[PDB]
Amino acid sequence: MNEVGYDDIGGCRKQMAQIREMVELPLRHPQLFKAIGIKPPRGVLMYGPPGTGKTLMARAVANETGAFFFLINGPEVMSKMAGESESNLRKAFEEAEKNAPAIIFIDEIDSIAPKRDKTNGEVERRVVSQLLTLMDGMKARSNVVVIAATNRPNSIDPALRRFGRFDREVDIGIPDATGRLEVLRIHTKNMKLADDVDLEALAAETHGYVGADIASLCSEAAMQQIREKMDLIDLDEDEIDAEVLDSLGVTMDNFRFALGNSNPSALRETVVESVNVTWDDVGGLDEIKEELKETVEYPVLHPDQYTKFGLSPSKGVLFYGPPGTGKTLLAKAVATEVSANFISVKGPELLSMWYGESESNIRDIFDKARAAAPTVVFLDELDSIAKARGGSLGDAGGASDRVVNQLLTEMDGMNAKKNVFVIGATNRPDQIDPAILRPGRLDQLIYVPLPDENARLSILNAQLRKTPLEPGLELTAIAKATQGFSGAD
Amino acid sequence: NEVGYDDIGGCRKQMAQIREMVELPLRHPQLFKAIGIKPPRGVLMYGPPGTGKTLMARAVANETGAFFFLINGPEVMSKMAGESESNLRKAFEEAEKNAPAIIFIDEIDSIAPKRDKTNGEVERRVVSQLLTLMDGSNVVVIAATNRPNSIDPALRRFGRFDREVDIGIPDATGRLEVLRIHTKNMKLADDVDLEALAAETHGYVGADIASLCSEAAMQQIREKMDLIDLDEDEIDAEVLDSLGVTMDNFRFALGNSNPSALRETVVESVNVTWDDVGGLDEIKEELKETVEYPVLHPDQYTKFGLSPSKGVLFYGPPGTGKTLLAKAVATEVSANFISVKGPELLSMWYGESESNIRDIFDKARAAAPTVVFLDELDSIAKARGGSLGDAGGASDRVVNQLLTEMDGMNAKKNVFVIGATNRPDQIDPAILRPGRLDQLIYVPLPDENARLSILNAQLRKTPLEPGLELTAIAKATQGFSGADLLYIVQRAAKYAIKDSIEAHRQHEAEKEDPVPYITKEHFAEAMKTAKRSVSDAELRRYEAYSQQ
Amino acid sequence: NGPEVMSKMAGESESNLRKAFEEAEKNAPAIIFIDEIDSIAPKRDKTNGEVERRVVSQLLTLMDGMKARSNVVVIAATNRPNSIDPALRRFGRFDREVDIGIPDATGRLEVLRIHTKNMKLADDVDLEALAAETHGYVG
Amino acid sequence: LSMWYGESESNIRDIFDKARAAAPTVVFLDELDSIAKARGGSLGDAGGASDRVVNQLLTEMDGMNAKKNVFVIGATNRPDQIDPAILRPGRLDQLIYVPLPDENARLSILNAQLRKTPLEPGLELTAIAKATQGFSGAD
Amino acid sequence: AAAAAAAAAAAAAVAVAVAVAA
Ligand SMILES: [Mg+2]
Ligand SMILES: [Mg+2]
Ligand SMILES: [Mg+2]
Ligand SMILES: [Mg+2]
Repeated sequence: MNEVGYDDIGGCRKQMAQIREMVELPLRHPQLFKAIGIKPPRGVLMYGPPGTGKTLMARAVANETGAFFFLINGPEVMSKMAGESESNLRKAFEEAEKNAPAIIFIDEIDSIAPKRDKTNGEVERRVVSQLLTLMDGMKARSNVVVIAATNRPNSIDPALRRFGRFDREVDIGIPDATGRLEVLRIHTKNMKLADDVDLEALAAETHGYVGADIASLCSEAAMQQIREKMDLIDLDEDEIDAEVLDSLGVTMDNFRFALGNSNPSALRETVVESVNVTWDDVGGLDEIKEELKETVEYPVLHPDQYTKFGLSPSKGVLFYGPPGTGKTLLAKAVATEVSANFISVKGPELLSMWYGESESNIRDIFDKARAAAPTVVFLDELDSIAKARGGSLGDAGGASDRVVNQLLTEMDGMNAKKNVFVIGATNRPDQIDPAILRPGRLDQLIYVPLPDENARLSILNAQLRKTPLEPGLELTAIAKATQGFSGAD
Repeated sequence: NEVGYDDIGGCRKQMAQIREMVELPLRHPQLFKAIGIKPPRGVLMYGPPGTGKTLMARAVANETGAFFFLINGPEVMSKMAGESESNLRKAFEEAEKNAPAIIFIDEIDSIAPKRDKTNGEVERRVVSQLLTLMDGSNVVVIAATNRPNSIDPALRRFGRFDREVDIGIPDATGRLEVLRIHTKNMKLADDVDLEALAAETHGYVGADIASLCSEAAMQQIREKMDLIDLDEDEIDAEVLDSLGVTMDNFRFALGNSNPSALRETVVESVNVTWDDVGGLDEIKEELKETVEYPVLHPDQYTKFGLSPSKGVLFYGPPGTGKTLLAKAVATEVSANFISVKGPELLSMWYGESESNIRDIFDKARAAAPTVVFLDELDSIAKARGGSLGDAGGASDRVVNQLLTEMDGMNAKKNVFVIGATNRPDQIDPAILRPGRLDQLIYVPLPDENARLSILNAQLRKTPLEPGLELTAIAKATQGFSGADLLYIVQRAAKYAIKDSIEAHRQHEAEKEDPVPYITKEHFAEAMKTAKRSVSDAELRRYEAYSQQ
Repeated sequence: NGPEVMSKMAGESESNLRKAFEEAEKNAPAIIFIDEIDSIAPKRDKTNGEVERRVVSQLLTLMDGMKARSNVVVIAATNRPNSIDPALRRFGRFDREVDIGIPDATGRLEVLRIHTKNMKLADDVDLEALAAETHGYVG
Repeated sequence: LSMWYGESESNIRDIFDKARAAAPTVVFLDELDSIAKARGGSLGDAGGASDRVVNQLLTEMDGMNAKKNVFVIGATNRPDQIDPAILRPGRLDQLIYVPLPDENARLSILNAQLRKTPLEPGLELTAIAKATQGFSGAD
Repeated sequence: AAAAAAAAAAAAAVAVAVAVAA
């Protein structure tokens, strides 16, 4: 029962049907495939993000199907002696073919199958050619199908990506909200839950989580529940009372705690240090707060309405004004309050000494942003990397120009553009390139003016929210006396 | 049954040459001696993967009753010291001693690399061993490598592997022949025109046709899995005989599949139509006419005796539809498409960039016809002299690589390069000359009719209040761009959604489709915060560039 | 240890790792501590040699694959975590990243008490002032 | 040009050896503004790789005696970026300047380009030539 | 018996510098 079945994987149904077709239908109703002359595909390539569930699919196929199953780990085949690696591959294929109609699975094929043109070690190219011949050639394959798993399919020799060797490429990609709901229901089917738990809200609030991330979430929730009752009974190694062993009940509060700690594994490297700030910390500027919250919260909370009209949302904003008006404070508030992921980026952080690594860095950050969408990308001091394309003849070979071009193509180009919200903050809006301020890149140009009397009063009240004060103190005088002041002063 | 010679298609001259080389000097040795010649020692076969090499080898093995001896390249090695050379020697000895046999060496590049620039020692030994033995009758060897330039040039010489045969990608007639070959043992029902399917299938080579067929068949099999509620307990009887692949199956498979060569550069499908690109009517018409003629009826050009231009450059202010036109071309042109972003290819290492440029242009030429869209050329093809900064000379080197792979383009393979930049001042004057990007299309700011068409094209799929006069929005709007109109419609949509959410919350509060369409008041309120995207100085600069 | 596994011979680093994990699993519920993992787990895309790519792939397969593990725990230590293969920084392989950072004043006092338990001090020495005046000391 | 170390000069070396073998030959170097780049333009470089290529070319072009009678054809669009060391007479002496065609030259070019063109009999290109004055051959 | 040894030494990279024009 513990063995994973097809019912133990969710979030990807189309790919599941495709793999079930290829593995079962030629081995359950062969006459149907004998009717039309054409033979079925006999090679499939699974590719996708790291923790998406590829190996889980391989394990499910191995457990469910009654056919023979042979396993090949990637580097496992190679050996020290000169003519043993190819001998190992030949022996493996012979064992698979001779015994029965079977499924071979090659885990992490990217290690076995380099580009065969950029590689330089001879043994690698002979193992690749041996694989090419064994998988396809004279007396190609009788009744043996080959499954491969990889995380970077572009690092494979093109000869493997041709019909007859790897016919169809299935993409095990990031789930959707319904997918995350299904995964949550799968992983919480045996654990002990309290009645208050509501999985729907958890699936809605988890954004960009893929596969194993959900498992981590549930595990952490369980760990918190265990750390809620271990304080009650401890170091009783011989036995634990049945009153605490039973009636554990991981509460919904435990799930909230575990969700607050964790973040999408894709964004593990680019996590921002938690700087807690609330909406009550931002005094004044109520209308800008409303516009921002509406522009961020509507596409992520009301997708049905946008589809009903069939018009895409606006996905840009640029703050500009004198220093200290509250731009970075607004960004911090968005980072702490809004449910969507946050990518905090400094102005000149992305530049690098080498040739082309700046734009490579930009592509990687936007790749992470598009992976764990819906996401918010904050470009602090946008005037640092996005300057007017004056040529930069007296510069580092116009590296700034290429950076600006990379940004231009990344914010609007041949991309799906699902949900990426770019927030800009510059105190010199004249130096920004005119080709970024047009709609479709940064749609809303919001001016953050100098505070008025009631805004200075609101700011003063906001900044004293955690301080003991004199009962008779009237801040109205301080507001009345500061005319041109800003929040920082 | 075994693959007979009829099973191959799309290669007439090459197959006839192989037959002449392999059959006559083996079926009639006496006549060759009478004429006074001798058979060649070996024959090389090369070409892109999945073209028919291994097919040819098995067909030659079947047609001629001569003894056969297969030695796959990487199967000659051994762990024992020097037993690989002995194995190869015994292979040739058995092939000669048994009969006037025929030997086929598959993937020779695995055991025949350039002897120089190597590190091992057994590889050199086996290369020399095969070199001397096959350098020393009535037997011929066939080599079949997917990459021909990774061969020891000592083998590419008279007396040893002297006859090459370029097994290339098929043409339309050859591809139709392959389609007929594969579709022979299949139920095609009664409604199918393989001629159209081959005229529309552009870059596929050999096996890809088989993939197409298999996918179409699979779609048909999917249609009858549940629509009949097929019993998984045991096979149904009458439904099996009622299987016939329709045209929609083949069209569905064609819309999914892509050529194996372009498999790496597959671009995610982004839906655009030619009615979606409001305005710019003459530009779309001219682009369609210029791109469709070389592929639909080149005979007119051959009669004219002049080759068509294969380049075009869009330039104009930002937010006008350059990328939109390129995307629409990618969707509805009936040709391959390779999208590249400006600084996509550049790399820190020395030379790798130009390696990427050559690889992409090779892929473009291979899957001919193709349309490579180079967006934001101000990154890879900026002013050579203008780039005073010496980043190690990489920028000049990439520009020169692009020129050599763009100017060294023959009439064949019909590769069309589309450039699109918002700054026409930055492009090198060498590029903007006939032969590379002769035609220069300018996308101006929309006019009143163009603006109305753009608006109607943007909110076409949006329910709106019937008594709405888009002409009003167009009027009193002079310096706007398509992006600004998109911003206006998005603002109207946001106001409508806000009203919807408020009304729904109020309805739920009372309980415990208020707005089926956008009201005129939403549009009135959206226009309070609408501003021109481009200033007047940019227009001055573009007008100056046009007049120059 | 980190670079203890690398060998000049081709296809031997993975043999060493396989032997290590097999020994760890064959005996008992074990713990595997891999010190300085940054030297045998790079990004797999910035590297160019094949042996590092292959050893990383072997490690990834070992830590999470068919027949994954059975009551064995892997511990790792690193001075810079951002230079590690993302495929290793996920649940199942490295479930949680513990941040052992600079101690605060109380931590510094604790360390001082720990390190001065075997010395013969004078009666005039107090440690609270010492723990106060030391600010950026990493322990 | 190639990424690895040493291989680059070896490629220029074998091509010129092949040129020497099949004498007489005509080695056409198109776009010398990539090979003959201004010697040591700035300190910032890849790694003197352009300089090594130029030195390989200089040592391999100065060893051209009367025998083997080879002839190197250069062709550049921008003559300003050609190294003076290689344009020196006695190494590479002849400098032909190909100007834009004149009206008669333009008419000749047009007649040579319309040789295989079934033009209408009642058509003459002299008008186009007389009108098109600053039009280059590509135009 | 013989044996095959693997070796990967190094490559060549390109840097980018900034200049100042008087
Ligand atoms: Mg896995
Ligand atoms: Mg700030
Ligand atoms: Mg083959
Ligand atoms: Mg565009």
